[PDB]
Amino acid sequence: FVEMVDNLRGKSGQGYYVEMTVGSPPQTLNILVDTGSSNFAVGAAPHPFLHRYYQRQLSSTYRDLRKGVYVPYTQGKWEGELGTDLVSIPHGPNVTVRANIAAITESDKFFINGSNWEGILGLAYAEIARPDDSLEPFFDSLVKQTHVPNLFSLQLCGSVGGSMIIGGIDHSLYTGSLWYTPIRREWYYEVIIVRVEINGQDLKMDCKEYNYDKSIVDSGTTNLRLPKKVFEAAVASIKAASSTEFPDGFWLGEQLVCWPWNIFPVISLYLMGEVTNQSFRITILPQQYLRPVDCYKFAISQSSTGTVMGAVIMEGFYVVFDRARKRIGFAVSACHRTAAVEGPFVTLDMEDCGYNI
Ligand SMILES: CCc1cc(CCN)ccc1O
Repeated sequence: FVEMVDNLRGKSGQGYYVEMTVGSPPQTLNILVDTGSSNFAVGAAPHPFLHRYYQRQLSSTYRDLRKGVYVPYTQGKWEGELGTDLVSIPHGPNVTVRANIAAITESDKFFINGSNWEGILGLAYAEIARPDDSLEPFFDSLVKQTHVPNLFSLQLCGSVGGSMIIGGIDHSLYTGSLWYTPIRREWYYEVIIVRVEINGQDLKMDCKEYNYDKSIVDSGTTNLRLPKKVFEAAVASIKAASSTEFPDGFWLGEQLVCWPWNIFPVISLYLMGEVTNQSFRITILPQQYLRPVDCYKFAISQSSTGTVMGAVIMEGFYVVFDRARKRIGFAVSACHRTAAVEGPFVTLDMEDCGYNI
């Protein structure tokens, strides 16, 4: 998979993107890699913020689906026209597939001024695809139409660079062993967190709440995001671990702080393992949750949507999205006190940590 190593670029806080080609002849576009959504959507109009965009008129292979799509966010939104066309990944596998495409014609606060990407590759499952689950996501089309195996992996190295290995795993990208957590349900990449430690001390919370709503692995989000009750407990504990030196706003992400690592505790997430009563842990260094903007932003934040293991978390690990076996694997990244994946551990009643509809 040497063709696929170092195929991700980006800028700090602005996500990771892969080069893709759409239509015939091939239109080259940079596309944000997002494991937290399921739509393939590209700018299709000369928005001022964009370097290039999908020009459908230039494509003989384009087919209109005569239906619109509206994806609102808290921040803003995007809106487009659904169609299908030929898609390739230059630094990916030598195949071409007919995928669904959402041609973005109106957006608000979606594109970033100064970024170098023009679309989003939603890598999650049909269940959360818009308008509904019959809009087959990109990766599904890829698996269905080629011999490419049903899995991919990401190494995000924190401007930024990384690797998306489509159809497999490259062992030169991690050290130690891969450890696997089950995908709880195929919609987002939903996993179950069963224990949290700060430095070495348990938060002693009912584990149901580490997953309140849900917990997900999402390369489109920057921060480590935690449910409100959890974040509260987590911050109070990181405070106590480093009360050697800060304003209340710094923790809420309302202001930066400037200057020194060792006063800051490591963070451990134990994740449900493959075997009954067995877990494993991932450990993140404060080099991950204190992001340079020497002024740092606190890259942990509260959430109303559950835990989000964003790029902050993923940047220390090689993460295997093993769709075929409904699991996600973690190993120490070859590009990351040192970040760690260890096991096995004994954890009882792990199923109770899942929150139910
Ligand atoms: C990097 C910031 C960013 C992230 C996402 C992913 C959200 N599912 C979408 C648009 C955007 O500008």
